[PDB]
Amino acid sequence: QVQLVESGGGVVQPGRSLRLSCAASGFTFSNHGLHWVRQAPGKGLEWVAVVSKDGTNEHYADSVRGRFTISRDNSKNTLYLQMNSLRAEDTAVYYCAREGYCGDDRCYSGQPDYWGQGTLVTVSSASTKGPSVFPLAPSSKSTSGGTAALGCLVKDYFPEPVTVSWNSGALTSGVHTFPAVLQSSGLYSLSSVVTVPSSSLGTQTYICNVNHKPSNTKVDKKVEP
Amino acid sequence: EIVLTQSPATLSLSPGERATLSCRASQSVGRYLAWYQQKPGQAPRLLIYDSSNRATGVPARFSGSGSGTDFTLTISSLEPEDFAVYYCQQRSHWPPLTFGGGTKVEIKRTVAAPSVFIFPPSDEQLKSGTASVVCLLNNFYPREAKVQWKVDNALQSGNSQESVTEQDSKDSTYSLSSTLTLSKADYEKHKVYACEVTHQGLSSPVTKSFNRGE
Amino acid sequence: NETIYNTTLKYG
Repeated sequence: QVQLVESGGGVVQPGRSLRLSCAASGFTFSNHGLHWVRQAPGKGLEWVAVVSKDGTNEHYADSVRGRFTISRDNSKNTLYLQMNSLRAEDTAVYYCAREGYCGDDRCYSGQPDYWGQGTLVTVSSASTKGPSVFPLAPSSKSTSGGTAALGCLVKDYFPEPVTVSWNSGALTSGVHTFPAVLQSSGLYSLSSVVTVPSSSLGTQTYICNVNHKPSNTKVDKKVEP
Repeated sequence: EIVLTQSPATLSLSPGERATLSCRASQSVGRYLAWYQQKPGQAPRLLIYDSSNRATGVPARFSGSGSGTDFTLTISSLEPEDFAVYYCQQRSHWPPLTFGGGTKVEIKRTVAAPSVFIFPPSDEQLKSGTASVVCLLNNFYPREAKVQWKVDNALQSGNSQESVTEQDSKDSTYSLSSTLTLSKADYEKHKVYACEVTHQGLSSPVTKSFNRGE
Repeated sequence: NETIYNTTLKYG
């Protein structure tokens, strides 16, 4: 089977550099041009660069020319993207993709046909910071016809991701853990909520388990009416 | 560059119905136009190339058509695994290789009004100098909803952010969180904090509110 | 076996 495995994404500060690799198997590597294509959070696909099957020719999206360099090593079935002078707008999942065979001559097809799993590049000036965890307490204003809502606000952390479970993972029914939002501070914040019977606020315990590995933050917050 | 315009942004349909997706080009690409499918967390998968040729393992219900500046992808009868985002891509005139902005094919269900809940800031957060007020819109359909924050009846702008879940895998609804963020000093200058929700499933907009410090 | 796609860009 055709296999493409990208690596090298990570958190990087503006102006600094990162190198992506994509290892390939299951086809004749030197018969195919190779592409990088990226996808910013919540946005569509944007082509980045291509390199010819023999590695002697390449092309670039205008917005990365002079900053990114694409290359390949046919002896190692590996594709590279050297990313220099990084900017916040470069934040995206980067996919490596082979294109279809076009023939024996110096040709491109321009038809991506197999894609890897993507590697995430996050460009930010922010420093590592653990979240504060605040209760979203159930009350008169979070009760509707026998249903109460409660949750945890996980505020001001960097970088992604955080994990949130409820009652050590035993409670998933009714749980919504929202996508994090990036604040103007450069820090992330998210909410995790659960709806439960209002009759259960005194008979059941609800604890959100928040984990942020980059800061070694592990918080278990009991949420009280 | 050749710019590709996809429409509609969202197609809301039920399993078994036909989906027709449009891709238009800013100038002729001949027949050099491809379509991809992408599910959340996953890489794109090639479906169609050269306007109408099916790629490996693509079932017959997917069909591509068009030439010049006018193209369509048709799914004759939607299966559950077909609800995803679809992108077109041209290879006639490049670099750059260009992609359309994508069309989401989502599951249609009956209209469902949101349950609305409001959460004042915690005492612990207020001690730290910040106030986050959270408004929760739970289990609604369709996705379109308007959240307006009012502070002593003054409509707020620029000081809230919202987040929406992916369509629930078993009831096909969405949930939405809106957070109003103020300094503790600014938060204590006002009394009534209100979240006003407008949604097709409500006969009239719903307000949830509280008196600060109550 | 590999599909043969038309050439859309050349180099030299």
